[PDB]
Amino acid sequence: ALVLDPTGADHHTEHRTLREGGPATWVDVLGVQAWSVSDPVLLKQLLTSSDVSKDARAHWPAFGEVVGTWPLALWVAVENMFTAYGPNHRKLRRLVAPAFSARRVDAMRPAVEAMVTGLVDRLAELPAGEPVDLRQELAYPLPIAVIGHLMGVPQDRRDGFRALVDGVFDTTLDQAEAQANTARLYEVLDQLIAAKRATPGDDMTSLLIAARDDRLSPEELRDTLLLMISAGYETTVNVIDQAVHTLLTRPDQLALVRKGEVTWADVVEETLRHEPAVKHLPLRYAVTDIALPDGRTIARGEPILASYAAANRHPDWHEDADTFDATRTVKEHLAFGHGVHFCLGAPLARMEVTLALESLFGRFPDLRLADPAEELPPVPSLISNGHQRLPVLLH
Ligand code: HEM
Ligand SMILES: c1ccc(-c2cnc[nH]2)cc1
Repeated sequence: ALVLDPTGADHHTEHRTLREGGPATWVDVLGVQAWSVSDPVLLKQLLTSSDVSKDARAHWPAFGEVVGTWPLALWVAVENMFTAYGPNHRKLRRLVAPAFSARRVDAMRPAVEAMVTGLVDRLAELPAGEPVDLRQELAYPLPIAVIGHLMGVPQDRRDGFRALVDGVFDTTLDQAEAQANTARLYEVLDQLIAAKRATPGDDMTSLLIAARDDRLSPEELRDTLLLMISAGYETTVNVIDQAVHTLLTRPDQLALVRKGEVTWADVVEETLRHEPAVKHLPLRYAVTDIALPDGRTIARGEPILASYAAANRHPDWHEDADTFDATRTVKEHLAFGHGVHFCLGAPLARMEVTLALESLFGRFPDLRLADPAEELPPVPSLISNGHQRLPVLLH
């Protein structure tokens, strides 16, 4: 099996290495072997087939053995829509879906714009001439403010999730370290639940608690909250990171926006295709034997790893796929998945990034990297795709 680098040191080379194996390749993900699939046609078929599942408990025979030794166990051990199959998935997703409907996201625009303006205004107060780490001053705080408002996370409890959600995506942690991070996360989650139970509000956390106190099990409640909070605290940060970094390293693209040839939305869509926030998605399983394009077989019970980043650059899908081009007529990508599990937060994330870009470049037209010659290393993760820091000069 091809061993995927847990430190995510060079994902671009990784894309090529994986695609070198054809539509699918047997790989090793921190000790677990699975079929990495990067052919978008095949991936879309697998993602819409009744023969593929995200329910490890029901469809992965090795689950019982893996759960105690795999550092990424939390990704497949939770009990929420992320690990549900069929009717159970429809049920667990429908409970949260309402908060992310088209009408709801549109209704949140004013609040999100205000949050964006506040963070950008703050940047404007920073000492002129001194470098600013945009990842820490804008990319990270915006998604947190949005999810906090939507989920109803008390202000005094927001910082507590930061290091823990980071741990969820830290694929360099060993089993013991991952287990400790997970325990700490459930602890702050239980505390949040207790606080919201005592003082409910007009938010999703309160609605979920209400559903559990009515069905919804104790595990489904905390695990659904874990999913929603983690999704809001990480991932979007990387899209903002990548979009800004691209515009600062590819001036022609920013000029296209200023000329009115492409929109901020177009830039976000190309960023999602070219440098998606989630490179690989653990994990799926074959409910029955599945034939691969080369005659090989994904045996019943074997894992399937959706390799979205590599797939978004597949040469039969997009021409000159490795080049960032916001003018592309065909903008489809798999950054949010495909099918019933399609990212529930997609519309909100898209709005967050488009608004952030507009406000940021609108306020600082001379924004630029603090040091273009400085190499910005990637976040140490096989899953998350972002820079450890994004040093810029506002004026
Ligand atoms: C507003 C912030 C976000 C929220 C609340 C959110 C929420 C969710 C939820 C609830 C799911 C599970 C859906 C299901 O299994 O039915 C999900 C899945 C997913 N999300 Fe997000 N998400 C957010 C941002 C993002 C971003 C920025 C990306 C990457 C550009 C992303 C990528 C994905 C992917 C790849 C999946 C899995 C698709 C699959 O099942 O293969 N999400 N998200
Ligand atoms: C665990 C599983 C999924 C997620 C996620 C979904 N969308 C963004 N992050 C975060 C933690």
